[PDB]
Amino acid sequence: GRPRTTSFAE
Amino acid sequence: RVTMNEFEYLKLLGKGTFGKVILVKEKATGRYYAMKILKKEVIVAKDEVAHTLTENRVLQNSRHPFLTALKYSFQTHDRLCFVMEYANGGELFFHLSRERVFSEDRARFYGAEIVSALDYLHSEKNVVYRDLKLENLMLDKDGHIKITDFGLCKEGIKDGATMKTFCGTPEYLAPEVLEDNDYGRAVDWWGLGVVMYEMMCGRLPFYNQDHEKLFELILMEEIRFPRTLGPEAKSLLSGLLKKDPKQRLGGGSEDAKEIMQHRFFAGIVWQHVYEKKLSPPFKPQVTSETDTRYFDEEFTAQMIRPHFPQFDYSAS
Ligand SMILES: Cc1c[nH]c2ncnc(N3CC[C@@H](N)C3)c12
Ligand SMILES: [Mn+2]
Repeated sequence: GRPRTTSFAE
Repeated sequence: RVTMNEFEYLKLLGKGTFGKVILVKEKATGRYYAMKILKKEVIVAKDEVAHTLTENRVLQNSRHPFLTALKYSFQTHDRLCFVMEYANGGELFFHLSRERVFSEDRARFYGAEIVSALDYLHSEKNVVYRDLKLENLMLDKDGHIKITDFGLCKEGIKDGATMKTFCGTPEYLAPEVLEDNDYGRAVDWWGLGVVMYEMMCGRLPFYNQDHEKLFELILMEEIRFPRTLGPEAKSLLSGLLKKDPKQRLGGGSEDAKEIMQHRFFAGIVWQHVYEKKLSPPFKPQVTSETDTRYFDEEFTAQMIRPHFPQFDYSAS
């Protein structure tokens, strides 16, 4: 019950 | 000796914006695999070149039972493909979404294997993984952890050596990364805390949809502890999620060894953990080599530029 998250890098 | 033509494409399994992951068959052997397919120009364009090499070298130089093994990498005019072990039990994210929380024993078991794998990456490959989260944690047919997606690793990190890149997943970033400080492999113990927290608590330790409200919770607030949490688990979560990395469990020179000896893990035999002699507490119920029941229907119900020098690879 938490939305799917997203990997990133600055 | 491998191309796009050596495989059958069966189901969609995942889809990020950089690529897709599809369940494949190898014509020549009969075996099923998971193939990550990146469009070369999307990778150049959205700047993912460095990341893609990091995944490729980290997959090739790793041999550990809780890490996704690579069988081939090969390229086309337009694609980069990794052909890897297929994790048939799907993401942890999937299971924890249905069950809400895991028991302490089940979370203990996964945490054991995770710690075993990260110890190895730290001590043997000199790599910090950086992006531990429920989505990057899958099970195989027997119910054993597999870690997938390796593009955010730092290579060549040895002992307490420090590093700078702002990266990972917003919900999982460690204070010292938010603080804009140099950081070390203890970030992976933070990430292990957040995952153990979600398994046993049923939510993230710090939540807000807005990143800057979430980053403020991370740097500013003590964690909350449901009253269902036993004292050993309370203590582990308290130590993995100390905000100062020097004070964090696994943050010293002993690294994973400080975690393995915590009373939360009493009477787990670490050697048996590695050798896979512990009984998985959930055995995936798959009817066949191609049963995608633990993958979200959103994907499975979907219908089917430079040269990278020495990208190509092959295990036997
Ligand atoms: C990336 C990957 C390697 N092996 C896999 N086996 C099953 N599924 C995978 N993916 C499903 C969606 C992502 N979580 C990655 C993979
Ligand atoms: Mn988010």
